[PDB]
Amino acid sequence: TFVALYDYESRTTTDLSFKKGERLQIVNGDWWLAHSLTTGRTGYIPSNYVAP
Amino acid sequence: TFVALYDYESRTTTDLSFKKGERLQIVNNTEGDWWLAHSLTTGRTGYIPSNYVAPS
Amino acid sequence: APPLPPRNRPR
Amino acid sequence: APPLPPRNRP
Repeated sequence: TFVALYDYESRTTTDLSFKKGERLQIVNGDWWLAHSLTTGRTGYIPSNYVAP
Repeated sequence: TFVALYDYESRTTTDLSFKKGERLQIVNNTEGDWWLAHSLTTGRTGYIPSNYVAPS
Repeated sequence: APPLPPRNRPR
Repeated sequence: APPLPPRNRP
């Protein structure tokens, strides 16, 4: 699992918005396809905003 | 004007969501650590954490 | 990111 | 916050 170190507001349709502390599972560049265990939404996230 | 140093996702209906680098006008800052701010980009207004922004 | 500060006092 | 990285190459 990964944890959001920061909030992120989506900038494209396929981005995932998330809040600091949100738990994420990476499904698959610098943007990763992630699924929010907290909200159930899936989208691309900046890899430097999350940590194991 | 103030600038967002971080993104912020609203956690209540009357919060304001915003992106890092967004320019914000502080509309009220007398009620506590959450200030009422107005986004120059989106035009929306809502409460923001005062420690996520800095004078531009 | 910084911790979110406590919400404002009720009026 | 950290600078947003470049989007992915096609």
